Amino acid sequence: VPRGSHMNDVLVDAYNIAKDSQHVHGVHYIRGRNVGEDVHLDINIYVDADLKVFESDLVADAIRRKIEAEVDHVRDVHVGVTPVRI
Amino acid sequence: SHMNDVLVDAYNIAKDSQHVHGVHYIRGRNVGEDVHLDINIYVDADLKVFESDLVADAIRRKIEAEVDHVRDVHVGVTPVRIA
Ligand SMILES: [Zn+2]
Ligand SMILES: [Zn+2]
Ligand SMILES: [Zn+2]
Repeated sequence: VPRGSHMNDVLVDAYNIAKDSQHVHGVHYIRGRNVGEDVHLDINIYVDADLKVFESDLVADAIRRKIEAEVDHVRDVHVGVTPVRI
Repeated sequence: SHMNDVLVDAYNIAKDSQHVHGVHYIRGRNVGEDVHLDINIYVDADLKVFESDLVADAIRRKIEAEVDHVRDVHVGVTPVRIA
């Protein structure tokens, strides 16, 4: 039965990294699953529908790298992308 | 306030409720300026369904009552079994 000692830390720090990043029009959803004393994180961000895929790959990747690097007790991070029409 | 406020307050309500052995997961979807909240709690596998309904329901009522900017709070349950 997973110890979620850090759910609150992780969710808040991740959300703040994501919401404020380049070309993110908002966070669609965020999910935290407890795994050991660490957290499995799924985040979905809104981006412009007209953005080209290579740049949305970079946008999502930069957020994954940054969360992984900056937020403790995160065993893994998936960053999905939902197109919005602006 | 939206996501961060709501997620933390809900998690703390849920995690500390009496027949909850831990929080399995928590999900927040942004809907307007409010949050759609899905939260799954670990309970004992041998708890009878009517009581786990009450446990989950009390958490839903409490979050809804105490935590602002929350649309639909769904509280699921995953059985844990020591033995
Ligand atoms: Zn995932
Ligand atoms: Zn739901
Ligand atoms: Zn509202």
